[PDB]
Amino acid sequence: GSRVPSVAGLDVDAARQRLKDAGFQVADQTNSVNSSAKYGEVVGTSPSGQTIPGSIVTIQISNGI
Repeated sequence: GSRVPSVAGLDVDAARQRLKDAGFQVADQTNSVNSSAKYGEVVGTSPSGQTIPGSIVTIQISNGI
């Protein structure tokens, strides 16, 4: 089922649990970017909305604190 859940604004730990719930996988390499948001919050990810399982999904957060 190609339909990745939206975790934007949530925590990484939560976004990781969602993927596993949909039968998705989590990548080990992560990217952090500076912004006016709270570090640890997922604001940028590889997949968008509906994504098909089989590729690499990287979770990126915005560090502002």
